[PDB]
Amino acid sequence: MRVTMSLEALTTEALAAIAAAQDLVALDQVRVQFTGKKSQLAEQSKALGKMDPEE
Repeated sequence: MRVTMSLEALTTEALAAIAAAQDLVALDQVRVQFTGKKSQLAEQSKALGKMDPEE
């Protein structure tokens, strides 16, 4: 998934994907598509630092 337009809904989806990962290799798979590797946190961090002096 990727289309979750809510920060709180992103966390509970991330925490549920972490608790479901039953392998160490699958744990990095949860982390890759949820952190910096063009995930939803990376796109939100790039948009928040594009046109937001006070925002």
